[PDB]
Amino acid sequence: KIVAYELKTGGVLLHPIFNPASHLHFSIKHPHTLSWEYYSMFQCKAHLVMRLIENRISMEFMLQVFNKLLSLASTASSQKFQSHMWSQMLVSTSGFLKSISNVSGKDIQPLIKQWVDQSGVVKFYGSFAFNRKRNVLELEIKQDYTSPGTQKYVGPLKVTVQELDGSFNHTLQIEENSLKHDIPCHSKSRRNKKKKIPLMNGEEVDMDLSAMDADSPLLWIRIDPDMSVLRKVEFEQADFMWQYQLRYERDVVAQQESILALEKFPTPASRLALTDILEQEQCFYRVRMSACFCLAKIANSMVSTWTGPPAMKSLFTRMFCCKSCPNIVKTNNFMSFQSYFLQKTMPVAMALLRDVHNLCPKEVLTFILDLIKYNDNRKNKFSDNYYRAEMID
Amino acid sequence: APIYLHKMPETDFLIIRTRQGYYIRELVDIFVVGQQCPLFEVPGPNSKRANTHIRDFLQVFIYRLFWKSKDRPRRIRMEDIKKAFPSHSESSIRKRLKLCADFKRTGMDSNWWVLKSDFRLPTEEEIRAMVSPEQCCAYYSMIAAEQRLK
Amino acid sequence: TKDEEFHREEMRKERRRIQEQLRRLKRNQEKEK
DNA sequence: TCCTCAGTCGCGATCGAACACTCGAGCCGAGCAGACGTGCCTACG
DNA sequence: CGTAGGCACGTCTGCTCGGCTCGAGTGTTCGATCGCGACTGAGGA
Repeated sequence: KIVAYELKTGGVLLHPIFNPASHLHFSIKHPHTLSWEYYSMFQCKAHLVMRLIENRISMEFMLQVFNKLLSLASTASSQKFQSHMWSQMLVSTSGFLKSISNVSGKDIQPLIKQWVDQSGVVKFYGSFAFNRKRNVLELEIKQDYTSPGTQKYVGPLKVTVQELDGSFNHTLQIEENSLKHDIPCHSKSRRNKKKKIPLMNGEEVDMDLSAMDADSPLLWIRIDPDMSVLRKVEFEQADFMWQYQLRYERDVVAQQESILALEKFPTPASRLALTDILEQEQCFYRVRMSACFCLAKIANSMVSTWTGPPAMKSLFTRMFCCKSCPNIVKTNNFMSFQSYFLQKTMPVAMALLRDVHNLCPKEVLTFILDLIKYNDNRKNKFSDNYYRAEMID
Repeated sequence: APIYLHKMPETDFLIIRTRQGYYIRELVDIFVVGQQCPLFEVPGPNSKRANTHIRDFLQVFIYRLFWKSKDRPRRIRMEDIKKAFPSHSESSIRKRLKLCADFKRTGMDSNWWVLKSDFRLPTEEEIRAMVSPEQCCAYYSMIAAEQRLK
Repeated sequence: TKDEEFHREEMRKERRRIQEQLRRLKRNQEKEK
């Protein structure tokens, strides 16, 4: 939301100094002259910058800062002196930074100078190349700092590389003149023997390594995984790396960004990846709800190649319909709250299917109308208004 | 490491001497520390981690000498670094100064290593992220054990 | 060790070598000009 | 008199885990030739 | 008499070569089970 708004119009400036922001058509000196979208993005950027301050100075020290502010205010709140002490209930920026420096011993003045006083987000364009001879991974990260909303980042940058030997984090120092970052790569001895490949968490899984390159061990790369800067990343992986990142990652933002990047690769391996995500309980439900729409877009792009039925129809009849009647939907029992959301989002994406003539097929429209006719809600303890409203959608 | 609280002897006091005079405290609590269970790996001699720590320590010292410099083009002297690290060959010190500095022979700043104008000197938290104090303790343990074995 | 080790004198010899080389270089410069 | 039948021993048989050997990538020190300067000393006006 | 053109060190520059570590890659050994035929007591014809 904030990178869309700041690249759209100028930027949000937390803590201006009194104009400080002249790129935008109102004055930021008073709350009653702000646009309402600017007020909303102001609150949004403020809580993300506080998450960044928690990233630099750990969460228990952050809660100690907040407790110190509240405790000064509550010793202030019981005095009777007319504001000799009632102004300890008012916080400022300098007092907040001083309380942070009191509890932690680190000051955050570079982070405050970059993300508060400066009003911009950063844009990262990354591309890699694997050097087989020296066994290194040559990243190439360049910033677009000449757009109207952007600024230049010179700090450190975390990158997480999943190779066959596991998941390794690397810190890169991205100075102004930097372009190529050579990080080292590990072995490929988990392709010699079939062993399980260890993940970002402690677990390990069986991966189908037939799509991987023979010479490179690395399975996927993520630039800034923890969202530790206010950034927009445009990484150029290979399509099998996006499919491996969709399947076997233990991070929902990486699964979402792989869904978002698989729309450019309409190959049938990506259709298999999104269909395996859709069938998979123990995936987070908002990833499967995105995979519905991604599968609809991919299915629209590979018409005159699609083999069987329309997308997600057989999957809908496998998950939510009767075993004896495929075209009759099961009676509504909405007590699971994840297959309820997936059931009410799957025909909405299924209706975006189009034939070679650019008209929605009469197999999906008939399916949606049979979902509407055979709807029986006399048996669940929950209402049907959102599911029926999504059927109209 | 497991520690065990013992009371102090009744005769022993603690004298803190400085340049100005002697100062006396009593002590009442003294722990006995058992066999340590190490959580940090001491590097070996001529290891890759050993040479990496030596290079990073020299680089951190050079950056902090550049931060301490009051001259508007930040400039340091080589024999300050040669006083700090006298066992180092000067080729290694010049390797650390090659990037981030240049030698001025003539004119102003002569016989000084001025900081390059395009080089951004790292901030305090980056210099702290370069070398950790526990790595310095592991290096000191390695070189002390090197001396005792030698 | 000293039996297998077969120096301020060597440093002086190196200084003499550098002086000779510099004189030869100056002679080369004179020949060129 | 039988009459096969259930539980277990010895040996080949392959398999996973570890261990020894190789080979190159990369860094570090020494060494050497030389330049870029300061001081220290002579033929010409 | 003055006055500008040649000799020693100091510190840095740059290239070459040899040595050391360290991890990837590949081949070799050895216990750990799996299966087969057989041993050997055992309750019913």
